[PDB]
Amino acid sequence: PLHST
Amino acid sequence: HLSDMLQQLHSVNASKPSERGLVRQEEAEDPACIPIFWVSKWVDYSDKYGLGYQLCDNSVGVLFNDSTRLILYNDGDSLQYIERDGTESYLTVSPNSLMKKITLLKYFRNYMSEHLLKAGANITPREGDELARLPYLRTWFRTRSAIILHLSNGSVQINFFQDHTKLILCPLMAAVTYIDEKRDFRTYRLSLLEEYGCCKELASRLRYARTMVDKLLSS
Ligand SMILES: [Cl-]
Ligand SMILES: [Cl-]
Repeated sequence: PLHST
Repeated sequence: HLSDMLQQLHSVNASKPSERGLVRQEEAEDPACIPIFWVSKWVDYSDKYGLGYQLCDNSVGVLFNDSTRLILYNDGDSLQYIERDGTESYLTVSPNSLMKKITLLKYFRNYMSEHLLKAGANITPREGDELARLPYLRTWFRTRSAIILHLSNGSVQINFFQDHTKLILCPLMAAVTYIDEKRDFRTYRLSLLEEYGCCKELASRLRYARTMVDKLLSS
């Protein structure tokens, strides 16, 4: 999954 | 509030705030317009479930793929469910119909705690009414350059991928908060940016913001 830093 | 935000952005950008003989960006600062809420963490699992996120008060939420939202307050028990048509219900973790979504929210919760930094962790949020309801995520999208997050209180947040800069646009105060590459932050009134100007970087991000608000309105 893509995600914030 | 998107239409208001579009008007405010049109106004600041038409003033060409970086095309000035002497930009005095600092004179446009107004720390009292710092937001109460912004998105501190997010997880895009839209392949399967949706977008999980944390707000700066440490509450969490999920915008599911079926366009419903479940929010968990920082008290750890209180829930608000928002249907696709906007209908709100107030519940507690402590109905069977929401067990699956509650479980998904907890897993997003855990992932954000396990892996991610809190954006704006060093910023003191504005104090408002301790008893007010939380805003929730209305919609979001990803572009080449940023993720765009639109909250139900009208705020629009744009987090830029390349340099980790972030814009939080607050149309009720016609203000913008900018978090720079060094994690320093400033809040500006858009009208004061018209008066005093701003650097090319911020000007570029404000043009980009107007493009994003148009995309939100088109969606
Ligand atoms: Cl400009
Ligand atoms: Cl400031």
